[PDB]
Amino acid sequence: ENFLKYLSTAPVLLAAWMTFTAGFIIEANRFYPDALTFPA
Amino acid sequence: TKVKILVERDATATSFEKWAKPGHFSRTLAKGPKTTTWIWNLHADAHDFDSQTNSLEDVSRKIFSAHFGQLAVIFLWLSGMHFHGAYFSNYLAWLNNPTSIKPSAQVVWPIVGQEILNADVGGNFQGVQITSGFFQLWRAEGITSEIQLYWTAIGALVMSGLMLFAGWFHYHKAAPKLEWFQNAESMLNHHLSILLGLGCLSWAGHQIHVALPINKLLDAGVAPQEIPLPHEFLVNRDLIAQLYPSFSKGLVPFFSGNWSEYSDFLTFKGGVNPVTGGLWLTDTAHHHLALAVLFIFAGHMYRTNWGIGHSMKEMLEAHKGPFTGEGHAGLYEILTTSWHAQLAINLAMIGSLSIIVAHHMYAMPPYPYIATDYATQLSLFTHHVWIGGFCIVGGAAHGAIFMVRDYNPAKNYNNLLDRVIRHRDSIISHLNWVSIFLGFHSFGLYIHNDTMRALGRSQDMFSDTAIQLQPIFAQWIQNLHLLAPGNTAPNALTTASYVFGGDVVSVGSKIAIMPIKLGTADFMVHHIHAFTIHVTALILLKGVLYARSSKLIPDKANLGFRFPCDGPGRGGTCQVSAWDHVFLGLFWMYNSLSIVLFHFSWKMQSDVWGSVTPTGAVSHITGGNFAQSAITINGWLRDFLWSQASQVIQSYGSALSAYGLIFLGAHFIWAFSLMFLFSGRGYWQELIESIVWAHNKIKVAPAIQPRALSITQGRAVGLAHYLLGGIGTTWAFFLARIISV
Amino acid sequence: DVAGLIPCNESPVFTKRLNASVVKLENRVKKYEAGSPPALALEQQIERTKQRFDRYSKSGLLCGKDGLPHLITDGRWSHSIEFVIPGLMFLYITGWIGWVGRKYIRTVGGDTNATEKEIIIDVPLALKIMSTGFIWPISAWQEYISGTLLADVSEITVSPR
Amino acid sequence: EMSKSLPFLVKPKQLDGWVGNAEFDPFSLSELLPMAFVRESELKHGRIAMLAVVGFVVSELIHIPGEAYQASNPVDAVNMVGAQPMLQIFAFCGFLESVFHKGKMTMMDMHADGQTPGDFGFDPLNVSKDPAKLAQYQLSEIKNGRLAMMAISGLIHQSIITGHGV
Amino acid sequence: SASIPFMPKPEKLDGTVPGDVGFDPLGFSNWVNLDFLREAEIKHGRICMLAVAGWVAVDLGLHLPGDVHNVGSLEAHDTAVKFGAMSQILLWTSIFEAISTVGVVQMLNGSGRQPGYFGFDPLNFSKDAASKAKLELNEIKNGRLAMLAFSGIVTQAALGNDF
Amino acid sequence: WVTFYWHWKHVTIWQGNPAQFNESSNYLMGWLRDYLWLNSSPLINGYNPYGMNSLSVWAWMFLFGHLVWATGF
Amino acid sequence: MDKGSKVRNLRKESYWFNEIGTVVTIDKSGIKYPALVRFTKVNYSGTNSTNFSLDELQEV
Ligand code: CLA
Ligand code: CLA
Ligand code: CLA
Ligand SMILES: CC1=C(C/C=C(\C)CCC[C@H](C)CCC[C@H](C)CCCC(C)C)C(=O)c2ccccc2C1=O
Ligand code: SF4
Repeated sequence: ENFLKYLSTAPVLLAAWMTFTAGFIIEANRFYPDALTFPA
Repeated sequence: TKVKILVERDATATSFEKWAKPGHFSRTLAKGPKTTTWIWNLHADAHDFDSQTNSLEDVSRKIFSAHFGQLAVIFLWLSGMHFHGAYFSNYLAWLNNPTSIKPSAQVVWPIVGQEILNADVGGNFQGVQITSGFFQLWRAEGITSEIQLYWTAIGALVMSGLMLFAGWFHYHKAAPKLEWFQNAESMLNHHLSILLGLGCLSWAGHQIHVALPINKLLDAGVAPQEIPLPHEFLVNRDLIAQLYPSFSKGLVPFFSGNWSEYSDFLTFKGGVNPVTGGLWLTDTAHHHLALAVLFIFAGHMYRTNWGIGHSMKEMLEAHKGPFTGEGHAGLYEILTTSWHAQLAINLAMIGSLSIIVAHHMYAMPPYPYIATDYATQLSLFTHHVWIGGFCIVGGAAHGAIFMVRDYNPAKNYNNLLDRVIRHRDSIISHLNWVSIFLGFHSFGLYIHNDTMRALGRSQDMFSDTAIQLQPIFAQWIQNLHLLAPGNTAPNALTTASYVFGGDVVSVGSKIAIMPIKLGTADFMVHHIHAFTIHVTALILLKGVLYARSSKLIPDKANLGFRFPCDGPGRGGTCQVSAWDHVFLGLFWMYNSLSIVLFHFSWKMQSDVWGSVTPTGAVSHITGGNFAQSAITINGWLRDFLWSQASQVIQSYGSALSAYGLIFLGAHFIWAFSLMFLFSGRGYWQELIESIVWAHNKIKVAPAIQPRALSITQGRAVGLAHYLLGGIGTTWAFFLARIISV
Repeated sequence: DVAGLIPCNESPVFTKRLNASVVKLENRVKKYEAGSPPALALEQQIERTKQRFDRYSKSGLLCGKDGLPHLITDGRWSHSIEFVIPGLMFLYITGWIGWVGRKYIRTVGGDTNATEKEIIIDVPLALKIMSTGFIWPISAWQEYISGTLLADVSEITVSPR
Repeated sequence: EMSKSLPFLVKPKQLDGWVGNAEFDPFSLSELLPMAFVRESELKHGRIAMLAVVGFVVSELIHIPGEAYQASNPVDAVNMVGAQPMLQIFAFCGFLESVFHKGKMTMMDMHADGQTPGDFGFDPLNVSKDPAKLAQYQLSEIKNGRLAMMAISGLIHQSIITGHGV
Repeated sequence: SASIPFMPKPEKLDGTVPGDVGFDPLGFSNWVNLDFLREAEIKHGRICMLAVAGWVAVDLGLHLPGDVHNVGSLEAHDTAVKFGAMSQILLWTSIFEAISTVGVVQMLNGSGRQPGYFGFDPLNFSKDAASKAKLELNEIKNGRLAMLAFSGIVTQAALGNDF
Repeated sequence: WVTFYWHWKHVTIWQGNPAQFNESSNYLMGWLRDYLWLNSSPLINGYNPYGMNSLSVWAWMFLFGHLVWATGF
Repeated sequence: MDKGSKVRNLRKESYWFNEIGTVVTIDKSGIKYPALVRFTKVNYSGTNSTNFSLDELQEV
């Protein structure tokens, strides 16, 4: 319980969520790079 | 047995319950957040153990285990460095051809086009060129293979794990009692005789048995593949006797006293190795052996359990003269009852030592092929200079903290501290006068030269072809050091460093090290250095002495170490605390070290670093424009900043583009810091009030009320961003100016 | 067309930029043996550059006198692909975020430990709320027309109002 | 009192009154989310997997004139140009999801009063005759749905690696 | 003290762990959970028993139909990582190990799970009559034997082909 | 900002290569290099060790303004 | 008005102006500001209560 509650603290969750967002953004740019504009 | 081991078993229970109660350590923060200020406080008082418990034993146990944690972090950092050398570096190719191959141990994933940062360093390898001199260090150790680097990283990881376990064990399982910590004599004996004595002895053994033969074979041109493994140099003595035909005699000369027989690999030639451009490995081996002997001897000075030894308490009490009342009576209690005093001394010494290291390493390149790596030399010098300045200012800050918190007048009656506090006014007034005198004269020399050069009166300036200010004393010292070999150091074949005088040591057509001539520009810049150092000392010493009281605030001590002010009364009372004195001293230290780094960079580029021809002609990087252009402010602005900033501004589209981006980012952060530095808290509080009204109008309102940063936090953030911006700007400038080569 | 811009499909400067990039990459790779990891990386970079330029040519962007694509953001539907479409996406995503956040604020706010639930997030409730953001526009409009979006004038203010 | 599917974990609770009570929840995601919504999602994923697996098998068997012929479905769907058909089907699926959920769109809105998971009426075949037969068929539906999810994942990925999924 | 008669009577030992004989010179158990140690020992033993069986099986026998299996045990790891079978076995063992990690945490918390309890008895060789304790002593002992034997086999085959 | 924009655009137009601004004004490094670093060369060279010219006064005032700006801090 | 009753603040200078606070105590022994009120939010000084006169409170 205590460990999960600690994982629920603001800094830990912010770090985890920002890492997740950076990860999926990086992957999206990896599979569809140089995306200046939308495909037709 | 007065010195004995005392511990408490199971001092603290291990559980995660506390991890879910942030701010548990402090009594005020344990009540939960009412406003956002709480958040900041939780990160500001995290390591302020003294303010969390009134017992010294608990603070001591926290400090010990936090030091264990720091050691674990450092070992993890070393493990990472070594692993990136083994798996992601061109260390082998650099080994084969050190001159041409550029060191690099970092690789970037190609994700957004950042793969351009993968430079064409060489050796069929692409990566970010490193400037940490790790390749030269590893070569000096005779690594010669990536398996050894891999195992070095594994050992570092295991050591980091051991440090973490030791911290946990010595807090939660076996926490030493306070009496255990208060053993200065035993601690000094153990840290001198073993940590520094046997450390030197073991490293000397390594050099004698591993680094020496391997590096000698490498200098002879043996390819790393054909060099036998280091363990092969420990089993068959003859295999080493070929290189140094003194092992054949073995250890019998050592015990018989005929140490002269070891002069083959224990030399005192000094100078620099012409092939690699670094110090002779035999010289370093003899050096470390002598240091090991001295440290082991010095580790027996203090009395621990057997009558013989020195009692530092009596030693201090004994030194008292007519001018100083009670002499050093009460300093032992101060240094064994307050961690802030010890931290102040240790930080000041570590910072000064780091600066000494920076000065000595460039003058006498200790590792092979580090002298001609201009990028490494500059990076190491500037890094260690910055570390030294930060440590010095931290020592000042913690001295002030000790004065505010751990200073007790009852135990400090008419001793040195009392008397210093009692003529602090005279000390500060005279330091102020000398600071003003130095500033006026030194900087007005530059202003005068600039004015005369602008008016066309070049014959009236303070230049070599004009009114001359020759550093005669420094030149005399250089001459004496030049003449030392054979006369005052008869057993030393060559001068300690070629800076003072002698030949031009060049490796692979690059000037590794050459004599540095001192002219009027050197005189002026040295006096500028002295001025800045004196002003920084003024600020920090004033903060320390007036930390408890002043003619403005007779009761400053009750206000604490760091507080914003004491109101707008008595005129104004802004930045009256010692913490604010540290805040200003950090700015002045940054300024002084910036001047030091500019002096070093320009002088080395214009007078030492360069190229040589087969005949012997010297061509420096900037053509020796330091003598006639370093004597005016406009000269520094034009020939140093504007001229040498071409690399950063033009680095776009190349592997150094990251340096240009960081140049701009550092400028941005430096300018951003001014927002906190100039503005005050009231404006931002009112703006936040308006923004909070806007949020509330939509039924969005955080339970944790937003608050503008406290005054002290505003200053701290401004200073932190100012320092980051300045340091990053110079970092990018130097690295791009010295990597386009 | 638009402001004297010629489509990048028939832009000589655009092709010159493509050629310059490719040729400089080729000059860089000429100092590595064929098949070496650096050579493969540089060849992949060349291929990625060619694909990027081809995609820009085929997309329909407008080039300038400098050969670089220019964006038209006056609402022109033929150029919505440049700004309007992504913008909407942003306003959706952020909208979602904002809405979700507001909901959490108004969900844990009715508790004695409301502050304690902001430093420590109630991850189950937090994810419950976060999964509901895909209908943020509808819920926002319903609250607006229902009077539950904005607070009444009876709220905190300052001496002069 | 002890787990069944994984006989080395404590039996998770809040899993009794449910058709697929095989007692499999190591990471305890059920404890992290409302059971009704997540089981309804299980039903939806299973039904979509069933439809997708049938649709992939049929396509690789027979086709529609002029809609592309004799190709792997992951490739044919790519071969659609202009997104003309896919947006139509997307809007149709949204229409039906809205009709079925009756406007209780999200999880919090969903399960307002009863909203039994995955019912949506639509049972013309004579059922609800008794809890026994109805629960038997529901358990069959869950098992077949999970099997369909795995089958469709496998078929689509095996088509990706190979040319034809089979 | 059992076996070693001059050692300091292993602490927090015996009364459990059918395989124990009282041999704890360093005595890690005193300062660490015994359940965790038992789980580690049992898992190492099982994995290594399978490893010995595989190494002897690869010894010029039972090779799979694929041509890549003409390769020997020493080169098997490299050929498998290149072939990618190794990555897949990693995937499946990782899945099993995570599901078992939940159980290890529960056991430590006090869930009452026995160290190696994975309820895996398809042919229920165990019976109340057979005596689970008697069945386990052999399990633990042959597991330790396999641990040591495989370490030796790999080392002395890296020296020279054992057979 | 306004004066920098006006001056750089007019300088590029006067030089006869307005393309330089159109190219380098889209990123900040362009402002730092092609406008400040590039156009200050005739200024900081008002007086050098080789000699001085009519602009020496302006270079002196340049350094003076820098000094006063710093003193404000 | 009474103990435990919610009152809207009307003091213009107050940090909790136009806010709801719960009455803690009322002094019937004369006094100019007898009604002690407590608010959820803490002001800039960290306090969350103040004395008001009954004229400076809207009852509910
Ligand atoms: C041996 C080294 C050492 C040790 C053990 C301490 C220990 C302590 N110091 Mg001292 N100090 C040191 C060095 C040290 N300091 C140095 C070198 C300086 C000079 C700057 C100071 C200046 C100083 C002051 C002025 C004060 C302390 C205070 C304290 C106490 C609280 C510290 C705390 O809560 O951390 C909290 C830590 C943080 C909030 C982290 C902030 C770290 C900086 C700001 C950011 C680092 C940026 C990073 C390096 C790069 C960023 C890159 C970017 C791109 C993201 C504690 C007793 C405070 C006190 O009251 O003690 C009684 C106090 O007022 N110290
Ligand atoms: C470049 C701007 C600048 C300048 C010139 C100064 C100048 C000075 N600072 Mg300041 N300071 C600055 C920026 C500057 N600071 C910034 C940015 C900070 C923020 C961190 C500080 C923070 C700071 C602190 C905290 C302290 C100083 C101190 C000092 C003094 C050092 C002693 C000295 O040199 O006296 C000599 C004066 C000069 C060299 C100024 C130039 C004068 C020239 C040479 C001659 C001028 C011509 C002449 C007067 C002609 C007269 C006629 C004319 C009027 C017509 C001096 C007054 C220290 C101090 O006052 O104690 C000693 C001190 O403690 N400063
Ligand atoms: C979910 C929380 C939330 C919401 C709904 C809003 C909504 C708004 N803000 Mg506020 N704001 C927030 C958080 C939030 N803000 C935070 C955390 C900060 C501190 C950085 C600010 C600082 C701020 C300022 C300074 C200003 C606004 C303004 C505005 C308005 C215009 C939009 C805007 O400028 O956004 C700007 C948003 C930011 C600058 C930072 C947002 C950072 C993240 C994305 C938001 C927090 C998300 C959080 C993780 C929620 C998690 C939920 C989860 C636990 C379930 C709008 C009313 C402006 C205004 O008054 O307009 C009239 C304005 O001037 N906001
Ligand atoms: C800008 C400013 C503020 C307002 C600044 C605030 C409230 C800081 C806002 C911080 C935000 C909310 C955190 C996120 C910031 C970055 C996006 C990343 C995090 C940076 C570090 C905190 C890690 C003051 O309160 C202030 C007080 C006294 C003197 C000067 C100033 C001052 O200059
Ligand atoms: S301006 Fe700020 S620091 Fe100065 S007296 Fe006023 S409150 Fe204190």
